[PDB]
Amino acid sequence: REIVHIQAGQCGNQIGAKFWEVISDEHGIDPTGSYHGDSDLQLERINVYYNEAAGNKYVPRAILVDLEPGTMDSVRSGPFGQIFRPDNFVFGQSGAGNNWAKGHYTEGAELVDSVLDVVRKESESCDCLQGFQLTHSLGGGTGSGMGTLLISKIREEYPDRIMNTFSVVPSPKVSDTVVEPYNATLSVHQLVENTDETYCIDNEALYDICFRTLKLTTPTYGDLNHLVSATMSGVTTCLRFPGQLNADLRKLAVNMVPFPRLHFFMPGFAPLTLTVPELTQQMFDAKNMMAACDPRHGRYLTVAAVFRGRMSMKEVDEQMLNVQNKNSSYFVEWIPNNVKTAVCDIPPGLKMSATFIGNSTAIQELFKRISEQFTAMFRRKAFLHWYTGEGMDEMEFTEAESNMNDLVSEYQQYQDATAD
Amino acid sequence: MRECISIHVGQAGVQIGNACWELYCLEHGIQPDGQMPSDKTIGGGDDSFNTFFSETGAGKHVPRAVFVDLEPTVIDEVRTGTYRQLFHPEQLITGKEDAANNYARGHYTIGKEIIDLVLDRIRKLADQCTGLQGFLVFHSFGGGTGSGFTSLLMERLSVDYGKKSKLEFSIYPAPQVSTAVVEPYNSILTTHTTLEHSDCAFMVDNEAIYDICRRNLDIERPTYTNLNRLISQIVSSITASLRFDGALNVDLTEFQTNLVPYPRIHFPLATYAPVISAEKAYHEQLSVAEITNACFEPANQMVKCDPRHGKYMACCLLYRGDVVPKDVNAAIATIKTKRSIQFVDWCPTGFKVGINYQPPTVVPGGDLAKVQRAVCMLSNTTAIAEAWARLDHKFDLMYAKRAFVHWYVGEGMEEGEFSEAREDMAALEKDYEEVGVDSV
Amino acid sequence: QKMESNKENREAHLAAMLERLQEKDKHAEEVRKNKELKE
Ligand SMILES: CNCCC(=O)N(C)[C@@H](C)C(=O)O[C@H]1CC(=O)N(C)c2cc(cc(OC)c2Cl)C/C(C)=C/C=C/[C@@H](OC)[C@@]2(O)C[C@H](OC(=O)N2)[C@@H](C)[C@@H]2O[C@@]12C
Ligand SMILES: Nc1nc2c(ncn2[C@@H]2O[C@H](COP(=O)(O)OP(=O)(O)OP(=O)(O)O)[C@@H](O)[C@H]2O)c(=O)[nH]1
Ligand SMILES: Nc1nc2c(ncn2[C@@H]2O[C@H](COP(=O)(O)OP(=O)(O)O)[C@@H](O)[C@H]2O)c(=O)[nH]1
Ligand SMILES: [Ca+2]
Ligand SMILES: [Mg+2]
Ligand SMILES: [Mg+2]
Repeated sequence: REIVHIQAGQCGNQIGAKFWEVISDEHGIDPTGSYHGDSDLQLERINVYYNEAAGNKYVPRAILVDLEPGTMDSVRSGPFGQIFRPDNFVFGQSGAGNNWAKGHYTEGAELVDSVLDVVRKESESCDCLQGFQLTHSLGGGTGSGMGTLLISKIREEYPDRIMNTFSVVPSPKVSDTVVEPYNATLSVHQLVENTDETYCIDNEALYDICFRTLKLTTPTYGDLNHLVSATMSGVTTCLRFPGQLNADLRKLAVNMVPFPRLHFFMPGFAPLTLTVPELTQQMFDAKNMMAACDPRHGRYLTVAAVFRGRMSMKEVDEQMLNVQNKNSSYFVEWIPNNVKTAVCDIPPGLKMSATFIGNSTAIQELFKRISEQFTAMFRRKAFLHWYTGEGMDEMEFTEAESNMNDLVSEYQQYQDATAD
Repeated sequence: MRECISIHVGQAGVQIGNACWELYCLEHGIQPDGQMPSDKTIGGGDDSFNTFFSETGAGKHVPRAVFVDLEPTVIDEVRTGTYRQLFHPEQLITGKEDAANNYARGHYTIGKEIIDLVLDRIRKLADQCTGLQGFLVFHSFGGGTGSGFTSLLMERLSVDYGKKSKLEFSIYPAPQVSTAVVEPYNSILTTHTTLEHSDCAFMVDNEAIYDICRRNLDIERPTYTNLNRLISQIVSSITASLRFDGALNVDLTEFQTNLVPYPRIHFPLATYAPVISAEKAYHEQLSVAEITNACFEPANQMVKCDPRHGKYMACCLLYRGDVVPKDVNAAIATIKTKRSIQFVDWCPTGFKVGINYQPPTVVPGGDLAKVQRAVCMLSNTTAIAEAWARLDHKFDLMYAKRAFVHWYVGEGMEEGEFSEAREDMAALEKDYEEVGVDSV
Repeated sequence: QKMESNKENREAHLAAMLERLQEKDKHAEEVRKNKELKE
């Protein structure tokens, strides 16, 4: 039943707030938490994401975390800012200065206990907690360093619950902060061991979609986050609306994760702002992927496709069979029937849309790109003193690099594997 | 006397139970409140319908049924739906957290928390029976609850009721309506653990029913509601001999003597006719010969396989409605001269026939035409082993790489249970080859 | 025998997960101590 949402750091809180705006609109919840919708389908699974309060108010099961108050003041002033529970705002004053070690070991460790107090309060009043979703970036210090610390501490107290992340991967095309590859490699080392499911939201891919496809000469964080919120609405549809397939976090994980470490998903969306054949072709197109990976450079272990809107279920089934038949080389033959399809009747300002979740061995392209940028700096020990200054040793960087190179090798192993 | 207790496990088991009990109420003239005006014996009796229905002093006819699911949302629709008054609240049992398509969760982690309560509620039904015959268990192979909780329950029922008969209706997975990649793991684990605990299992291939709905009822994209209405007609044909009287009526136990030559060889193939739309039935009366002929068309089978490429060990015809033995015997004589019906050399070739005079019923808003006569063929054929071979192959593809096995190991299962289950299936496939070889 | 073997194995899977998480908290004490003794 219940999911507990945590948003950590600037990126985490900005994409977190857009997530709540978008799904509050879909469920007919207004900024004061009152239900003013027209369909019983909107309320049937509302308790997954919302608590019920006095006077039939709906309150997001959301915890807002940062080491800096600025971004959370702007959330509180944002359109749906008054819907959040005031005691669920947990912020320090120090900031993390894009330093993973400050988030994970020093400043973040000081703040984490008061975050856990709020997590425990939200968890204790759940009829039957499914688990947790964290929104954060891997390139900064708070979302990256404190985000991964929180995951480790939550897992210690709720080890039998599912841990899901929306993890924004850094790109030189969007930030010119040069230590992002250090912070991302250190974060991936944590995520590989301590999450069940990670949506890889690549700032490289979002920038390229905004630039090449949507013809935006100068993409802002606003433009990037429009793609993120559409994706996040899409990949949580099956959790939030009555339905058969992947209707809870554990069932999604069991369908999507064949080996515990290979839990990094490439999300996709169509259309980018339409007939069923066109939705289906577009949702599988490299250009519609929210991770900068060519699926034709690897194989799909598992896929979830979610169609939204009024359309022919017969046409969706035929087209989903057509894509698998025509592209059979790109689906591993040793996981039979590895593509599942859901259709939800409620569309997101569109008549119809398709959301794609892929566990593809092509995700190694994202990790190799981070690995290349990590090495270029680490071989000259560039800016390391900001990390050793917080008590870290060089060896912890060597281990993070090896574990991420091992993850790449493991995707490669299952890509080359054969049934006979 | 001769009571049968139904147990509906997990979503598929529960939604199929809803369709079966709705249909039984319509067949016996029982209203959604449980009242049956035609029943003159208030608060009890030993009529044939009392095998499946108990009676309260207030004239309510209550299914001898338990519904179990590890999450509440499917059973909550029974609790608030049209037939909510039919069932006492204690017959409808729910947990909070489902088995997440994981046999290990259904059998061990979540299942252990509710098994003692379920056996308690079943004991309460058994204690109201003067001569309990046995249990009918409805479940999916593919779900975590349908697979793992059913296995646990069948083991516990063997302990608490010894050799009392246990019959299964088992939903075999199809890709058109499947919800989990691991269904083949769940199917083989539950088949292995249940096989010594079950007397007779009727497999229903969702793909066979799906295709019959598309081809014969012109449903573009069948839902569970479409599949379940058709499944309920086949279940009703099989249980009709327990629920109705008649001179030519042959008890299901007597068919079972013929259908099970060896304890492990207990999987009959069901074939049902006629499945026809109202628009096609209009001014087209299907005779005894036509519906009997249709039982030997593979496209009408509940499991996809080819009996023309295996051997019969048994053939039973269960007729309902306007059918007399003369027309049956002429139909059979015609079919013998024309069809690929090869028996093993150790089995007699006679078809065993039952006739129940009460015609088929249909549910309002259904897809099936109301017909004057119908037939269910139960055959014991070596061809049913094809269905095991398909599932075993999918199991082998995934298991060679240990794909998804960590989800089972995380819940306390060992690899050894996987290889033991798979070896039991290999030995079952081999048993089906051996019984088809000619005697020396 | 099956329900005992299962309970044992599940408990050993969880105990090892907690052993790995307790060593991270041990390593984090070592890092905050290394920072102190650097200053
Ligand atoms: C030069 N336009 C300002 C750029 C700027 O403000 N940025 C991006 C800062 C915040 C920044 O992250 O600097 C990074 C380096 C970087 O990306 N670039 C652009 C940079 C930045 C500087 C000089 C440079 O050399 C020419 C370069 Cl190349 C200027 C410096 C040294 C800023 C240091 C800020 C610290 O805050 C007190 C810090 O945020 C840094 C932090 O540690 C922390 O604990 N906090 C460590 C881990 C960061 O590694 C670094 C150094
Ligand atoms: N014919 C039919 N098949 C169904 C129905 N519901 C589910 N199935 C099938 O059953 C399998 C899935 O198992 P379910 O019964 O949904 O799962 P469950 O027993 O509730 O188990 P968990 O949900 O994992 O706890 C798949 O093969 C589905 O296609 C139904 O009403 N009718
Ligand atoms: N897509 C997206 N990326 C962001 C946003 N805000 C920051 N980022 C990215 O986040 C990384 C820096 O992390 P940030 O969240 O700003 O640092 P923190 O506040 O210490 O967690 C960089 O790669 C930025 O490009 C946002 O609103 N949207
Ligand atoms: Ca009576
Ligand atoms: Mg920032
Ligand atoms: Mg279920």
